[PDB]
Amino acid sequence: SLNLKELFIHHLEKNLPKVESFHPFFNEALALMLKAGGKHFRAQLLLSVVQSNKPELLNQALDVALALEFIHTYSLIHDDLPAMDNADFRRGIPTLHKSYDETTAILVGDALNTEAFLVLSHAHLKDEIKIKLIKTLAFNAGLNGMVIGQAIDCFFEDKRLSLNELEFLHTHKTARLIAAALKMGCEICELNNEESNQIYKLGLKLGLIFQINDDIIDNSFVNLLGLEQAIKTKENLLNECEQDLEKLNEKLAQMIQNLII
Amino acid sequence: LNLKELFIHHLEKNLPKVESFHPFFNEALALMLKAGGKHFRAQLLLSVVQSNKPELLNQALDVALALEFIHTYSLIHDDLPAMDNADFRRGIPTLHKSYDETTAILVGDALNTEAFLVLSHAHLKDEIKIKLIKTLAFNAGLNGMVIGQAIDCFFEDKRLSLNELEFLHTHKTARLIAAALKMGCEICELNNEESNQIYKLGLKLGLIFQINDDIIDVTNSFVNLLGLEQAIKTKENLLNECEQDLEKLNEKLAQMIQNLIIQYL
Repeated sequence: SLNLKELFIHHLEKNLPKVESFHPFFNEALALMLKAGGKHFRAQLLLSVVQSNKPELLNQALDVALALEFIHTYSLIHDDLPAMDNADFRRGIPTLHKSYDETTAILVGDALNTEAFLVLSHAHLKDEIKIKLIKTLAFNAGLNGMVIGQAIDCFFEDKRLSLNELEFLHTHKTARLIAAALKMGCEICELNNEESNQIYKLGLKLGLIFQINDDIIDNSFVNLLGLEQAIKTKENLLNECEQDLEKLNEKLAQMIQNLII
Repeated sequence: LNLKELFIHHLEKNLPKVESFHPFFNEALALMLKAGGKHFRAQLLLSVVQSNKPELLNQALDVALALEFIHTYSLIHDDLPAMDNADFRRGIPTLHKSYDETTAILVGDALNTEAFLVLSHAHLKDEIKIKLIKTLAFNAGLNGMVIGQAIDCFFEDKRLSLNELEFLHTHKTARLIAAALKMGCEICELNNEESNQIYKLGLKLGLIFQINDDIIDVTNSFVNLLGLEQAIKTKENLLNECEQDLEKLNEKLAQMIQNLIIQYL
């Protein structure tokens, strides 16, 4: 029977990035955070789009999901560094800079960033599709998305942001990559630009909702707005999505409804 | 046609930036790109293109740009306190001194990813761009530059054999130099046989440059392992081999590479 979570986990475990060398632990360090855990939300968003539109491409989409998770994992490794979040644990295990050293954590993250593009470029898909996928990932994972969001999050931690600035921060830090996962699913399936763009825009909204939701369940929306208004902001957004959303296929729509959990 | 100036002008009008309320991220992105750099890797690539398909030279500038983005990101990360802990690079303070470590880490991360954005947007056929991305990500990533740097850092204070030292340098610097040449060939859709020969020449140049550095330092190292006499003899042997390899290239390309080599040495 079909289980996308298991399918991807097995794909990841069979395709860990590695290089033959006399370095005594680099391969182990590369694999560690990939194997340790991860809900693979971004991989699953992408695979859901593919399964709901062109299921015949599901196996070929696995490498694209893998590239997404390589980017996500590298980001976690760098963000956990002492200069930034300074985290001692991640995904149930010690962070790479604690198990090895800061150099290793920095370099493993660098390797995974670059390796995402090697894996994408080798995907079993037409070159025209792979170029679209690379554009989408590099735009949303790079300075136009994830990286500027992280830079803003770090720089303004000891400062104050307006609501609009806070929305900009989170939209870039996390929502862009979530939107990218959905859009890349559309691109694998060669969906029309209209639909792919609608799904991307929905992804941006879902990403913001996730961040506010997280702040609630607890640069925070609740600190800025208060709990009552934060819940109000989230609820509205489920609604804005609802209108926008209903246009996307009931098939995909329910799969997506589940992953948000 | 002055390829050096052509590329500098291209870089200066293609500095990566994003509109935001961050007070300095754009300036930090640009700082090391603008500050300096001999652009040796860019120039190797552009020389190949100019010599073979000059009608693609302008389109190739974006591919040269991607190479220099990778190279610059690597310098910024290598200069971090955890690694080389450098206070200056290209004549200015390092990013972690002018700004902070977080900025240096993230600017490097941005440039790594941006190399692929720029490459993917080049005005070249998608088939060519996929080949170029494969070449860059292989040679700049864990299969090349990154494993080279990890080895260099870990074994800085440990004894390496000659073969291990060769492995270190071939991965850390030679593979990206070879990639620059091979990427020029790929832009031109040069046959695999000549493209592979030119990649191998890049590997040799990379090794020659590192042996030359070890020799210059005394005037883990090749000199310590081989002795100054044998190290010089090895560099000279390798240079003579390169002379023969250059004779097998188009004469104009051979001269261009000779100029960039002599410049480097």
